[PDB]
Amino acid sequence: FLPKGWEVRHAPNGRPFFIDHNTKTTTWEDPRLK
Amino acid sequence: QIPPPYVEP
Repeated sequence: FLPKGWEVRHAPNGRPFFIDHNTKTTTWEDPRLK
Repeated sequence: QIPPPYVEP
């Protein structure tokens, strides 16, 4: 359900940080919510 | 607030 190279991983703090595995970019916000 | 990158492709 994600864009190519996008991750939804939950850090040990219990938060899902969405990684862009293409351009090495990271964001807490979700492209799916848009 | 910085989110950790990816290690695994």
